[PDB]
Amino acid sequence: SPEIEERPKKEQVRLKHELERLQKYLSGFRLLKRLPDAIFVVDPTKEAIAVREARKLFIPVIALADTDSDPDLVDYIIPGNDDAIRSIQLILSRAVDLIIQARGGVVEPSPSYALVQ
Amino acid sequence: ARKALIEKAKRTPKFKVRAYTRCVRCGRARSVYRFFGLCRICLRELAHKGQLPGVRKASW
Amino acid sequence: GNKIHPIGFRLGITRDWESRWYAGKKQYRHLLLEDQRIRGLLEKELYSAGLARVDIERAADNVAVTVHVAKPGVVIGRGGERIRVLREELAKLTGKNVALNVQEVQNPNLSAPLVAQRVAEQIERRFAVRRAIKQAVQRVMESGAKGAKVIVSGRIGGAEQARTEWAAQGRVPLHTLRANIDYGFALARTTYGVLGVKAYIFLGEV
RNA sequence: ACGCGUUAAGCGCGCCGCCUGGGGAGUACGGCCGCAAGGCUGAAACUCAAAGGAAUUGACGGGGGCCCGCACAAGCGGUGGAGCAUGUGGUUUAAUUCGAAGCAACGCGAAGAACCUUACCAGGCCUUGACAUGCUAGGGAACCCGGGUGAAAGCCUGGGGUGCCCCGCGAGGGGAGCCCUAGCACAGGUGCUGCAUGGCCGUCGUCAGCUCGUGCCGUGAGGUGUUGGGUUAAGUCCCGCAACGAGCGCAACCCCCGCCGUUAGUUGCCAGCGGUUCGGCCGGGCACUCUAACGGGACUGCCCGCGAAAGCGGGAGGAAGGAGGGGACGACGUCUGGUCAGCAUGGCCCUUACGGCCUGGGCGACACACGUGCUACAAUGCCCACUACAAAGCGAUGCCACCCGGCAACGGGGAGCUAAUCGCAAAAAGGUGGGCCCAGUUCGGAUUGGGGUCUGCAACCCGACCCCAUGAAGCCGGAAUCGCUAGUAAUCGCGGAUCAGC
Ligand SMILES: [Mg+2]
Ligand SMILES: [Mg+2]
Ligand SMILES: [Mg+2]
Ligand SMILES: [Mg+2]
Ligand SMILES: [Mg+2]
Ligand SMILES: [Mg+2]
Ligand SMILES: [Mg+2]
Ligand SMILES: [Mg+2]
Ligand SMILES: [Mg+2]
Ligand SMILES: [Mg+2]
Ligand SMILES: [Mg+2]
Ligand SMILES: [Mg+2]
Ligand SMILES: [Mg+2]
Ligand SMILES: [Mg+2]
Ligand SMILES: [Mg+2]
Ligand SMILES: [Mg+2]
Ligand SMILES: [Mg+2]
Ligand SMILES: [Mg+2]
Ligand SMILES: [Mg+2]
Repeated sequence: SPEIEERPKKEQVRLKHELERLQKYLSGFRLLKRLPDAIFVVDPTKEAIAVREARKLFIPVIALADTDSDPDLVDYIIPGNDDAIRSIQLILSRAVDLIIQARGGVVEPSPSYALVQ
Repeated sequence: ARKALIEKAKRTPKFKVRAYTRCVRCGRARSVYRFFGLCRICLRELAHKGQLPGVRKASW
Repeated sequence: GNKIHPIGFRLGITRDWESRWYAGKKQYRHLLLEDQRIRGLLEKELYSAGLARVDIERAADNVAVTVHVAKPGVVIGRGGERIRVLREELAKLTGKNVALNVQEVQNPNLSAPLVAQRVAEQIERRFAVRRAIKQAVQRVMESGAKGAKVIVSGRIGGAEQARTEWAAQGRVPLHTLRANIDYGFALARTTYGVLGVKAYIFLGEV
């Protein structure tokens, strides 16, 4: 913008640091602009506040869950392993296969190996 | 008394030293700034409104 | 009992005077007394029109008197029948040649002293003291303001114990000099004593 | 509800004991038991509209933890003592007008009480009224000049006077202005109620707070956010967190002061050079100084250390760091705070008087008590003389240079200045010399006698100033107690507002 040059002194931090946090939490959340139709949760005990809200609103709850958690309040459960980067990976990815594969034209098994080890 | 008196103070009197000021609004004897004919009260009032030209909050 | 007048707080900036005439230290006194009995007469016989500011200028035996109103029609009369009567009434006290512009306040819900008057008017016609406030603010926010706030004093609804109703919306930052906050005050002489109406409208900035 | 929760206060079955508002009362009576102390069983009359339980928000604690502020400590100067000025309490008065009451009343409203002011008293007076708008009615209708009387107000008076509507009349009557008297609607009241009020103010407090929206938690009041960890002057920022945001606040946006630049030359100057009766005064020059407008400059931007971050300690550069220094600026609310006597205003009260006008006195009383102040009590001082330190404001019913008269206040004259130009204006402390020599003093300047000057109609009650005389208490102040953290305190003079003078 033209105002990357102007704005009072104490506002190219005040405003630009506000954008930092908004960037930090609302990176992926910036996309949906009506409630979703489902939620995929990794550890529903860790992520209990989220599940709560879903159910409250009758949004179904998919989850990779394990011995940690109460299954009864997961609608679609994948009994696995909320901890292993392997497990989260195997499942999270193949589920995103189906997601594109319901729309055609799948891609590779994904950039999904951090410095995996 | 403050009617018969707003009147009396305008009458030119025997002897000029019987004469005196009065807030031409708020009809009043004491603290009456002669540069305005205005009682300190009925004055702070105008001064605030903008009805006294060039007069301003002093701050130094 | 705290708090300065928001106009007076701003006169040098974000608000200029209701009288822009120089004088030496021996005219000022009289060019004021006149200046005032002017507004004393104008405001009194001109309530119907609804006057905000009564601006005034001078330049030696001529006077500007740029009266701002919501209803120009009412000061003029169909053609020019009243505006004549007024120019005529003025020079009988003002021994000088009284000029006289007239202005429309394009939106009267953003003129604070009009909003005050409005609410004060309602109160004298025993209206719902608390909803008047509520509505008035709304109206003002509705005509696109940045904030507003209205205050009425006490004996609300002829009650025995004085009280104080207020309501407000958006921002009304009374401490910011660069705000532009039209303020306004109306009386309200009722059967059971005076109430006091204050009104604040935030609009401005840099 | 707190909580319980396989050691139920959960879900069920069996059997026992017990409760049925509080006080009277575990009392009275009776019975049983007991050595006794007493125990068990256990009422009523009368009487209350509650008595209770758990939890909520506060507030409080001679509970806890964290932290601030001239809060105490550390200091320097004060008050309480004396004289005097001033405000107040009390008393006194014909009256000593009213208000203000711990902080947050008491050099407060009063930024100017001799008459004015003035709201108080005593006396002489006016009543449709000193002021606004109208009505009913005979009288005159614009107006001018005296006299009597009185302290003045007012009152009793004798003259000068005929303009304008109208022509309707060629002989002038009709309340057109205007002015009178007699009635009427009304004015007037600083009379009362700040506990009927507006407004404006004070105040906790410039304290770091007070809230809202939606979401979430609780049956609920409410809670969460606003708790927690770090940090700040700050609910300031940071990190976390069923919250996410926001508003009134904080800060910033505004004024003054520190450094520099631009624009500008009746104030600045040998800065440069020239003339100078050697006064920036003269031509000349804005360089400088200043004046006043507009910009720049500071950001934790830069370097070292700590920290997750905010930020913290230190360093450089810079006139100026980490809020550079002083203002302006006062959240939701609190105090039934303050003011009806500035004004405005609901109600109640006075209307030949609770209104008005005047002269005079009073607000200035003085056996006393208190607050705030001044001047002191001396040699780091007092007195006299000489001697540029410079720095905000006022001044044409004014500031008054300069001459002269007077010891002087002041009085005569008299130039300049609507004022960066001329005046008030001497700054004082300081500096240089001289005096005093530790004394109730050459300290101190109360009180008092006398002579004056000025403002003002007028200075007895009641002014300030000058001059002679007179020189009081006072030798640093009991218990108590006040301010101030830096250009501050301490000290020294200077100006203004109000205002004839004070
Ligand atoms: Mg006077
Ligand atoms: Mg348990
Ligand atoms: Mg009972
Ligand atoms: Mg309890
Ligand atoms: Mg409690
Ligand atoms: Mg101490
Ligand atoms: Mg004393
Ligand atoms: Mg009173
Ligand atoms: Mg009150
Ligand atoms: Mg009030
Ligand atoms: Mg009172
Ligand atoms: Mg609920
Ligand atoms: Mg904040
Ligand atoms: Mg804090
Ligand atoms: Mg601020
Ligand atoms: Mg009270
Ligand atoms: Mg008198
Ligand atoms: Mg007095
Ligand atoms: Mg001695």
